[PDB]
Amino acid sequence: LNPSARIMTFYPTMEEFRNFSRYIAYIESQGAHRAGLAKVVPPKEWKPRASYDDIDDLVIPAPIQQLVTGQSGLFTQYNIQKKAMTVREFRKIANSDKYCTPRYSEFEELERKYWKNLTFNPPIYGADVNGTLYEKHVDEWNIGRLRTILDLVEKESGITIEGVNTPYLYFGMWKTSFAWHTEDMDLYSINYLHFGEPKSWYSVPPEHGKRLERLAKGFFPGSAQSCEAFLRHKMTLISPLMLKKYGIPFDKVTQEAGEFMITFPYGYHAGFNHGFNCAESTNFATRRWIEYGKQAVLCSCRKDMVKISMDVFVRKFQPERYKLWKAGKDNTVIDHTLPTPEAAEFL
Amino acid sequence: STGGVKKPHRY
Ligand SMILES: O=C(O)CNC(=O)C(=O)O
Ligand code: NI
Ligand SMILES: [Zn+2]
Repeated sequence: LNPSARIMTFYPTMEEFRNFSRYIAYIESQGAHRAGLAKVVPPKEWKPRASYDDIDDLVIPAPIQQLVTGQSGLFTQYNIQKKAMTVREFRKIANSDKYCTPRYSEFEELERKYWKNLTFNPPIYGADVNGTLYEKHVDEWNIGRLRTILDLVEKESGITIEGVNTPYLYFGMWKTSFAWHTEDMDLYSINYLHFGEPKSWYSVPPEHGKRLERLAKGFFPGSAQSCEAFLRHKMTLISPLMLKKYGIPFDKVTQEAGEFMITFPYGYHAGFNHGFNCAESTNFATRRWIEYGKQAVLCSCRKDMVKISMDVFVRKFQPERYKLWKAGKDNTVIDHTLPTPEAAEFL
Repeated sequence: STGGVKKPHRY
C-alpha cells in the first residue's frame, strides 16, 4: 500500500466528498498517510464561498515579518510582529514591486530563487488569523466543523485551542515560509487554498520522521539541548538539497487555489507561498491518532504551547489499556504504515 | 492539562 511513500492526489465525487472522516479513512486504505501529506481536489460543483470580493476590510491583527538567518541550506526564522493591517493593505504590499513573485518558467526555477533569496528582503506573512472564509451553510469539508473525534476535547472539557479545534487563516505573499514541523500533539491538519498563488510543500514520511529529527539535532545542537521538541517552535528551515545530501526521504507538491492538503500524524512538512494567497487550516483526529498523541514529544521550554490531555481518548477508545497507560506501563510501538481502523470498511 | 494556542510566539 503506497510502498514508495509518495504524495498521492485524490479526486472525490460529491457523494464520496460528503463524509469527511470516512474519506480520510478511504485515502489511508490507499496508503496516502505513508507520505505524510496528501492532496484532495474537491468536486468541481463544490465551492466554500460565493466570492472573495468582500474580505478586503478583514483585519490581520498580528502580521509577522519573517527574518531568516543562515546559510548552506540551514536557517532559523525569526517572526517579528508588525502592526495590524487589513487584507487590502496586505495585498498592496504583496503585489508591489518590492515583494511580488519574481518572473520564472518552471516551478524548479522558483524553488531555486526561494532557497537563494530566503534571507533577503524579509516578507510579511498574515499568519495564524482566527477565522473562516467558509459560508455558514457549507456542509462538506467545512474546516469550522469537520466532525472528527478531536471534538471530544471541547465536548468534554469546554477547551478551545485556537487553530487546533478552531480555524486559522493564512494570507501569504512571495517567499513567506512555514518551517519544518509536525502538528501539535502530532495531529492531522487540513489546509484549503481559498484563492491566489500556489503554496509549495515538502514532506517527510512519518516512518522516516525520526531521521529528520536526528539530523536537525545535529545541525542545531544548541536548540536541541534547551528543547527536545525544538522543531515545534516552527523556526527551522532546511532545504531539500540538505535532506537529499543526508539521505532523508522526502517528496514535494505544489497546492493550487481550490485544493486541500491533508497532513498525517507525525508527518513533517515545510514550505513556502509563491505569491499573494489565502489558506485556511485546522487540526483533526482519527482513532489512529490516539497513540500518536499519547507518545508525542512535547515542547518543554515555552508557555502557551499546545497540550491536550489524552485521558478522555484512552478512556473512550482504549479502555482496556487505560489502567496500564495511567500506570506508565503502556509500551505500544506505533506502526506508521497501518491505516486508521475506520479504513476496515474499504479493506 | 489541556490548552494553549497554535499561533507560535512572535518576536
Ligand atoms: O500554510 C502555512 O503557513 C502552514 N500550514 C500548515 O502547516 C498546515 O496546514 O498544516
Ligand atoms: Ni502544519
Ligand atoms: Zn521548546
